[PDB]
Amino acid sequence: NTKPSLLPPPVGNPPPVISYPFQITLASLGTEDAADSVSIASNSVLATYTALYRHAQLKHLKATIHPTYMAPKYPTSVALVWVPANSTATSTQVLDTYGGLHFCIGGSVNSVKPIDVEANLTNLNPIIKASTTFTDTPKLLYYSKAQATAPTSPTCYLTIQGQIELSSPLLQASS
Amino acid sequence: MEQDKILAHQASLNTKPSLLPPPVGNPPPVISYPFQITLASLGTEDAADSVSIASNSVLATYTALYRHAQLKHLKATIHPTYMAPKYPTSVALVWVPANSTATSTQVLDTYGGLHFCIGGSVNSVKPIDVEANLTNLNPIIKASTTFTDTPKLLYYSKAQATAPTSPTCYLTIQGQIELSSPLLQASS
Amino acid sequence: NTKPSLLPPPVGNPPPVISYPFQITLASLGTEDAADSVSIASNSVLATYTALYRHAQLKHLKATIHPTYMAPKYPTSVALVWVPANSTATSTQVLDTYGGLHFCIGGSVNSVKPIDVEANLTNLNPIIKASTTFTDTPKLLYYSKAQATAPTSPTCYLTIQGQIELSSPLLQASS
Amino acid sequence: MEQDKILAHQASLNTKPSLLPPPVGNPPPVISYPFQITLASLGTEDAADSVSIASNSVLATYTALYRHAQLKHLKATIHPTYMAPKYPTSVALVWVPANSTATSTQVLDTYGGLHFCIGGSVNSVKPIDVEANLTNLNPIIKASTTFTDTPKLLYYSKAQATAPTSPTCYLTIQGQIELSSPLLQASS
RNA sequence: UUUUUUU
RNA sequence: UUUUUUU
RNA sequence: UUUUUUU
RNA sequence: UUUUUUU
Repeated sequence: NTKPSLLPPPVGNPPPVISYPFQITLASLGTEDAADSVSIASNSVLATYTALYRHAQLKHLKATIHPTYMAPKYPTSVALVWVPANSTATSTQVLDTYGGLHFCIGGSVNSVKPIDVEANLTNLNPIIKASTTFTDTPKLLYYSKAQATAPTSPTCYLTIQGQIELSSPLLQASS
Repeated sequence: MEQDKILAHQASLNTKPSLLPPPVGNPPPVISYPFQITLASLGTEDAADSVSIASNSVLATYTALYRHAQLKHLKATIHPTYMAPKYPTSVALVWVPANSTATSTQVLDTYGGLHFCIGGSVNSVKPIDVEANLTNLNPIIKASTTFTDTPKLLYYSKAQATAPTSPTCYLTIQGQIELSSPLLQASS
Repeated sequence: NTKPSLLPPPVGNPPPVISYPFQITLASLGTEDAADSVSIASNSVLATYTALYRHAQLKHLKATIHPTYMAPKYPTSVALVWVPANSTATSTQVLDTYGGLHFCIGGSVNSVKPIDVEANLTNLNPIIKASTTFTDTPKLLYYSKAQATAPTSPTCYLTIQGQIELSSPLLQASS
Repeated sequence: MEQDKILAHQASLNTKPSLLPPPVGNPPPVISYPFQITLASLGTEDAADSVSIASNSVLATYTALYRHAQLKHLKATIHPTYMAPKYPTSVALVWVPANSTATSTQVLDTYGGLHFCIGGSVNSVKPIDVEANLTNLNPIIKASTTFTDTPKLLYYSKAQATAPTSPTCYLTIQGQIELSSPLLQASS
């Protein structure tokens, strides 16, 4: 036979698309070691925006590290990398992953400027909501090592920001 | 005029998403099969349900032999019976994608939800058709890929307090389904 | 002087617009007399959709009366009219207002078909959210009289349905 | 093939919404006035506030004499002082329309929110400018009509536990405002 | 419906 | 820098 | 950065 | 009606 599945042809005008922006704080770092993996498509916050639609696609997406007033005196290490969600790499293997970055935040000259790390949406699947579920959407891995004698306030914040294109309203009730 | 941001670049490579390659090997033969299924006998007691077309037991007896199944046409129909004139019955229904969170008791709170009064002497006992829009809802109820937006019908019905013993109307769905790609099953 | 206020010229591309549909049940009628006035722009449900944007305009809007299984035996009167929100007319003066309609639902032949009453958006201000507040947005007035010996279940439902065009995201927090 | 709906028509008439008619009577003379206002002295204790430009007491002393006031340019600036090198201070800020529900403690959870580390030996004590985008935010802070989307600045600052007695930096806003249409006030 | 708005 | 003056 | 994807 | 056959 050989008839898996594609879509029927778009009937008329394609549905209108709107972009909604967002910025989310994933973590406050520097007071203790930290390591997590964040699957963007499963994020609680983004889900509230996509709940009303059938199609949601990331337009731009990036992670930013913002050093705070405690970074100068308490150098902190932050490593991170973007991988498709089906990758099995863990937060402790960032430097063993192609493209993995490790930064030294604070202590030395010029080391308090914020850092941007864009996610390459041509290397990661940007569709986080559609007629079917995808397995290769963006996942961010991050690892952080803090000073043994740590501060009581974070040395930096890790956020992600971007824009999602939303389209095709998903019928829901008003109640 | 320096900027206050450092840009770090994560090395890229040539890696892309993918689905199913093209047919170019002889597009499979497609057959169209008709059906009419009675979903419910209403009017003897209140009733409410949600019917996911892709999960329906009866329709599945036809699609079980194939790997691909796509609706060509689909509609719900309410057929008043000999008990409708004396026992007016309420029937409300709406068609939504299967991933909608709407429930059978919220038909009138959903865009497009309809509520009808079936029976009543003064009324009409003409049957009513409500077509499913297959350009909004995804018509592919069976494929290599699982889709989440296939047709789901929500319905609610309220019966007279002092109800009849035979139904006042029947709710059925009817259409034609395009089938292709035999799926090996046993014959025992 | 004589310099009240207009807007500065649209700089570049106009912002994208999306339409979101809705249907809301305003009332279950026929079990007792009822009378209310509904200011659309102040509606709780619609507010949840417009909360994320700066501009919201009604595209289509109508009221529908849906007779139920109790209408045949319990004729009910329903009167309604659409007026700008700054009108001081009350629900009991529908027939004393230009365009006011009064319907008899149930009891007689052909009287169980649902009824649509579209709101004229060229006679009412469709902008329910913008840079300033408007005073002439849609307001629906409705009145209903029930049988003295009323049923325990409603004889009809009053709903409103339409679509709102939303645009220009309003910056909000993710928290 | 009859439909199951009755359409009722509400009689219409010629009635439309309206605002302000055109100027054509001699467009009023507009003057541009410059300003620089210190909003806060930071670094001696934690601080957080929300400043609605249209409600600011100081800026209002200039706009009180006119009926129309529109920002031509506007920016916030952080100026490190002689105490910044030894007492690093955190300052976060973002510009939002006045009708935004975001609060000063949610700067980093708002699209565009910035957080800076001021001071620190290794650091730089160069002043920082953050321009307000007057094409996103409504620049008309005073008019015949009241607008809800004028510029609002949100800021948060965290100081060292063992803080200095003099501020580590000053936060100010600066720009030019176009004024027109004298508004009669008393001179006493 | 108590239909004369959308030039 | 708290850069929109020098047409 | 541990930069060779966007033809 | 539970209307998509008669090219």
